[PDB]
Parts: sequence; C-alpha cells; structure tokens
Amino acid sequence: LVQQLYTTLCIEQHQLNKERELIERLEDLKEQLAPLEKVRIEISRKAEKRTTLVLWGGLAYMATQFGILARLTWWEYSWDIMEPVTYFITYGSAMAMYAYFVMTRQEYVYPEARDRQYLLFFHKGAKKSRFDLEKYNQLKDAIAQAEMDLKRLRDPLQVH
Amino acid sequence: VIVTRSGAILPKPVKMSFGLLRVFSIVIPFLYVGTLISKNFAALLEEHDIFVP
Amino acid sequence: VIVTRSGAILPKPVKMSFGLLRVFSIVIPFLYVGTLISKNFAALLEEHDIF
Amino acid sequence: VIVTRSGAILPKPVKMSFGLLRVFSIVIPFLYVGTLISKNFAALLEEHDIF
Amino acid sequence: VIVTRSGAILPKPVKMSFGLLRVFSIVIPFLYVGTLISKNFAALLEEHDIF
Amino acid sequence: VTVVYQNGLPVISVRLPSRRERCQFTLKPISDSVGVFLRQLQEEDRGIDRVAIYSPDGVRVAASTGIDLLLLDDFKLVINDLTYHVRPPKNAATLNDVKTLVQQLYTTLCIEQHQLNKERELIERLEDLKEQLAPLEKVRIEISRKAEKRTTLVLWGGLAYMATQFGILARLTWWEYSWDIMEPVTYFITYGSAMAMYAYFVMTRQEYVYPEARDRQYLLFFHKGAKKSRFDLEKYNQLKDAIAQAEMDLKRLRD
Amino acid sequence: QQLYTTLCIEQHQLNKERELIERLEDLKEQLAPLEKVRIEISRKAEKRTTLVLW
Amino acid sequence: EARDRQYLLFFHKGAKKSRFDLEKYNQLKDAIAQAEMDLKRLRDPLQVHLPLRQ
Amino acid sequence: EARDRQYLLFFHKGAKKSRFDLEKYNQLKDAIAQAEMDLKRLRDPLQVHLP
Amino acid sequence: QQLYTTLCIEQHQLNKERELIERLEDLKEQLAPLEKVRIEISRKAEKRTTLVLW
Repeated sequence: LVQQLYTTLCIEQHQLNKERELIERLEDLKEQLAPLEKVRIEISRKAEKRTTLVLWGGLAYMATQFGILARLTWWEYSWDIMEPVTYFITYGSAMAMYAYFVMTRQEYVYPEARDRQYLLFFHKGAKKSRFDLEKYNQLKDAIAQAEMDLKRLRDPLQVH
Repeated sequence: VIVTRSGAILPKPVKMSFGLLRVFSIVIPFLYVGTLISKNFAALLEEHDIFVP
Repeated sequence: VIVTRSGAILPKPVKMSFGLLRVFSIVIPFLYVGTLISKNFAALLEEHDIF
Repeated sequence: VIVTRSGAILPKPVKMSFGLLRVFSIVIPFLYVGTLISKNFAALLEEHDIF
Repeated sequence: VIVTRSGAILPKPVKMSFGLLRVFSIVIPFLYVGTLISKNFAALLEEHDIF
Repeated sequence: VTVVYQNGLPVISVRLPSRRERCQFTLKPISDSVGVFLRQLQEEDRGIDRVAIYSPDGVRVAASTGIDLLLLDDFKLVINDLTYHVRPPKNAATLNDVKTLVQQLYTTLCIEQHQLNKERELIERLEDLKEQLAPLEKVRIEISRKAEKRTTLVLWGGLAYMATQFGILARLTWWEYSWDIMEPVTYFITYGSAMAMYAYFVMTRQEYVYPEARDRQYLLFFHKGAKKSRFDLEKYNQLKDAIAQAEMDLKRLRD
Repeated sequence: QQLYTTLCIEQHQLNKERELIERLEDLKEQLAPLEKVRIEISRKAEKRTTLVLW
Repeated sequence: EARDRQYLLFFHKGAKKSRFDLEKYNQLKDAIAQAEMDLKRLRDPLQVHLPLRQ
Repeated sequence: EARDRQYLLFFHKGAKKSRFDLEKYNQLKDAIAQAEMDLKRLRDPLQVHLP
Repeated sequence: QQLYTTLCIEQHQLNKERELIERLEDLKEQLAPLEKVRIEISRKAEKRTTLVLW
C-alpha cells in the first residue's frame, strides 16, 4: 500500500522539491551576505593593520628599553648604578603585567592580548565605518545552521 | 579565537570605565605609602640597635 | 598535535615571509635609538643638573 | 569559570584542611635544617679550600 | 585530566629509555666545552684586548 | 500601551483611566489566559466597566483564549472608555505535512535493507581506500621519521646550548672574570631571551611554549622534508579523511 | 515498531513540544524570585572579591 | 583562574551566611537548560522535518 | 599537569604491583559509560521507545 | 496498529530495555571487584604523589 501510496503521491518529486527549497533558501542567505561581507573583510584588514602595528610597536619598546640600559650600564654609568633600576623595571613589568589582568580580567598572554586588541581595534574600528556588525554575526549563524541541515539531509545513509 | 566556529565575530570586550586612570591613581597612593613606611621604618632602626646603616 | 583526529597531517604552517628580516630590521634601529638616547640624555642630564 | 554552562553556580571549591598549618609544618622545620646544613657546611669548608 | 570522561584510567605515560642519562650525558660534555670555548677566548683577549 | 515578551515573558505596562499608573503586566505565554489576566487587571484598580479585548474587527475575543494567540496578532484592548491599539512583536495539519509522513514510512521500509547494502559497500570503499593508501602511508612513515630525527636532534641542540651557555658563564665569572663585571652581561642575556622569545611570537602568532614550538617546527621539518622527496601530502591526507569519514559512518551504523 | 514509531511521533513531538514550552516557562518564572536574592549575593561577593583583586 | 576560586568562596560563604539556598537554585537552573536544550532538539523534526539527533 | 604525569606513573607501577588487570577495568569501564549512554539514549523523552 | 498489538510490541520494547538494564547491572557487578582494588591503589599511588608533592 505505502508503495502504491508512494508513487501515487509524486512523493519523490515532493522530496526533491523539499530539499530544492532549502538549498535555494541557503542561496538567499548567501546573497544578503555578499554586500556586507566585503565591508567587514575590509574592516578586518584595517583592524588587522592597526593590530599588527602594536605588535611591532610593542617590540620596538622592548628593543629600545634594552638599547637604553645597554649604554647607560656599560659605558656611561656603572652596572652597580643601573642594576637597582633594572630590577625595578622587571618588577615594573610584573606589576603592569598584573595591572592588565585587573583591567582586562583575562591573563596577559601574547596571543590572547593580540586577540583582545585586534578585537577592540575592530568594534571601535568598525562602528566608525558603521557596517552593522549585528547583521553579520546573526546572519552567519543562520547560514551555518541552515547549511548544516542540508548535510543532515543529504546524509548518504539516510535515504533521501 | 577572534571569531567563533560559525564564522560570526566575538562581541566587544569590556574595559572598566576608564580603568587606566583609575588603577594609575590606586598604585600611586599605595606607592607613596611605600616611600613613607620605608623612610619611617629605616629611621625606626636608628633609635634601636638592630640595624645601624 | 601534528595530526588531525582523523589522521590528516596538518597543513604547513605559515612562516611570515622574511619576517625574520623584519624583526632583524626593527630590533637594530630602535636599539640604536636607545643607544644614542642613553648617553646623550644622561649627558644632557649631568651638565645642566645633578649627576 | 564562575558558573557552569547551565548557568548553575559551581560547587564550593575544596580548601585543604589546616592549609596554612599543613604547609608551615614542612617549610618552617625545613628552613632551619636548610639553615644548619649550610653553617655545618661552611665549618666543613672552613678548612683548606677556596674561602 | 587523569581519567577519561567515561571514568576510565589513562594509559601509562611514556618515559624515554634511560633518557635521564641521555640528557645528563649531553649537558655535561657541553657544559665542559662552554668552559673550553671561554678559556681560549679568555686568552685571545690578551692577544689584542681587554683585561 | 506597550508589549514586551523579549525577557522571556510578555509584560504589558498599561495606563489606567484617571491614573498616571502605567502599571506593568507580566504574564506567561500559554499557562495564562486573557481571563485571569483581566482578573489580574481589574483587581488592582477600577477600570472595570470594560475589561474587554476586541480583535481588530471589534470582535470580542474569547474570555479564555490563549495569551500567546492573543499577542500573536494586533488587537484593541479596551478599558471603561478608551482603547490601546497594541501591535505586539512577532499548526493545522495539512496535505503538505502528510506527504512527509508517507516518506518517513517509505524510508522505514527501505532503510531496513538499504543499510545492509551500504555496509557491505562501505567496507569495500573503505577496503579499496586502505589498499589505495598503504603505499602512501609507507613513505609517509619514513619522511615523518626523517623529520622526527631532524627535529628530535634540535631539542638536544636546543638543550646543549643551554649547557654551553651555563658553561661559558662559569669560566667568565669564577675562574677568569669577576661577578661584578659579568652580572650585567648575563642580565641582557635573560632580557635577550625574554625579548627574542617574544619576537618569535610576532613571527608566527603562535606563543612560544615548548610543546607547541616543537611541533610548529616538526611540521616545517616534515613538509619541507616531504615536499623535497616528491611524496604527495594532499592526496595522502585526502585519503586519510575519507578512510576516517568512511570509518565513522560504519561505526555510526551499529543499529 | 519502527513503522508505528513514525505514525505516533509527529503527534507526540508537538504534544511534548507545547508541554516543555510551559514547564520551562513555569521553571523560569519560579526562578525570578530566587535569582534576585542570589544576584545580590554575587554583587556582594563580587564587590568583596573585586576588593582583594585591587 | 585564582580570582574565580576566590570568588566562589566569597559567594558560598556569602550565601551560606545569608541563609539563601543554593542547592535548589542550580538544580532549578539545571532543569531549565536541560529542558531548554531539548527545545533546541525539537527544532529539527518540527521546523525542518529532519530526523531528531540525540 | 606535571603532577598528574607523575601520578599515573605511580599508578601503573602500583597497578603492576597489586597485579590487578588495568586494561580490564579500563575496558569494562568503557562499556558502562557506553551501555548506560545507550539506555539514556533509549529512554529519550522525545522519541517513543518506552510508553 | 493491529500489527503493533497483534504481537505485543510494547511488551517486547519494555523487554528490550529491561534486557539493557541487566546488562548494565551485569557489568556494574564485575566492576565492584575491580573497583575496590583500584580504589585502593588510586589511594596508595596517590598517597605517594602527595608526598613527593610536599
């Protein structure tokens, strides 16, 4: 019966039509994304240049603070004059490297710091361009989930 | 871990109300107690005999 | 962690193109700034005021 | 990690009984044995050595 | 971290074959050359240099 | 007046007659109904004459319809005299739904045998790939070892360094030189590392930690080692996905 | 069984669905008083613990 | 991390002092999410008519 | 971590000492957290397997 | 519907589940011996790692 019911109800046609609707709806979600995609993927680049600068700019500090205490120590003063500073600078760091934990509330670790920075150079660095991030993240959730259904549908083990 | 796995962008992190100019004015007072309770304590070993210099 | 849970070998990770020569070209000059600013500051310090 | 994924509040973290005391019982009586085996060593090195 | 999520116990973590010697016999002979490289260096400096 | 079911529950702050009391009205979506909602309304004030709720057509809605079904659409709540046009914010069985059911039946007749075919097919595709992969894997084993040795003889070459430094700063502190003319140059070392260690992080965005920074050099020692020997890597791992992709399925087919 | 499992489920879902959507609501409502006396303990313990962090 | 473990102590010592229950609060908060997550499971067979995952 | 990698090495050593098969307990413990999960997956309060 | 009750399916489903319980209660039995001797060692081998820790 169900087989007679099967063929007599153009079910496979409906079955295809079912998925065919979904894959189309996915394209719609893709279409809404393409315009607001480029403005973000640019803002990322801009917010990346500004955060790949701080990294370099951070190094230059830790390469001149060594350059300062070099000449001072060796041939402008005595090491026994500079030393009681260059312990403080160390402790000065291990104070800020804790102050950062008070402000940020996540431990200062070079990647996660670079993460939080590039993140902050983005939000601030995007609102100035005013590209409505709220559309992006929300939409990127659906297009992910919506697509994931198509996989869940076309599963080679479930007959569809 | 800037972006989530879906492809969305993580939210804006939260600084704490110009905290830089707040912490910077909580270290210094508790730093000035340092240059205070040090001088005070150093002289406090002059009137006694534990440490001469 | 060299292998995926599947068994695939991870892609050849990115080596910043000539980044070795990037850092090698920023740790030198800013040091030379720290060099020239070391002496020529304490100099301009001990002359006008205390040692 | 204050609250778990369900929003529930994590259990009370398990402090150790007599924590400050269970540790002083081993650092304090060892600072001193770490003290004497130096003094007894200097007086073991006081003889022909490099001072 | 010591037990799997299923409650099972983790496998025997690996100890390399007598590796304590493998490192102990690779620190000393290179701790010893650090001496030697300095000594000949500490002499080269009186050929044309400091102290 | 207002309508807010965004905090999880509808809340309806409404202005009562002869009152500035824009009093809130929280209410569940389904476990409550316009009946006790209006009971909750008329008890706290004297807007009693018309405790009524008119559908947009003026049709007086039921006294026990579903709260959600009410706020599912516009309507005209009314009091003794005045109305508050509320535009709130945004199931019958059908032939279209019935077809899905006939499918779930048909697939329940076919999936009985279809799996037994997929299984006795999956094994072979698995088996065919396993033999398709064995030569690739064989060379992969060696090149990895050619990278294994090349990197496991950098770790020692990383360690013995830390000896030949601790060996070059002994002689320059006790035997020959002072400790007052050495302490400086052995501090810049510690500050050379703690800055070059950092500069490595700029170079790879992969924080310098011994486990990671070993592997991120193991891979480099593998690809460069493999890319030279002409042994493919893409097609190899490509198979490794399928030979796992085809695997998880058969594992998933233990029903 | 698997056959009949199809005829009964699609109805059983909606019945179950429109059942959870209220006991969830029931719980979440029952929570509203209990969380406030909690959310003060936090803003008390938090203030007490954002003290030591300073 | 060490902040949060300290926070927890200030919390429980703050709650246990304030006599406010906690063993029910989380159990409630559990029953919500557990029930809530099931709603997310029913999204597949209802809105999408796709087999339920488990 | 380093505590644990020591801890297990105390375990597998002692497990060999008191001689009781670890893999058995390891194996057996797996099926429990699998058979049970299978049951929790069978009483699924959304499917219909137990009326 | 007839096939569902002509051969008491829900009597067999509940059997299948009941067969699962005993299997769980079969393993959970075999665990009880192995558990003790492991609870012992995982105490002893832990009593050492807290010593070396100290």
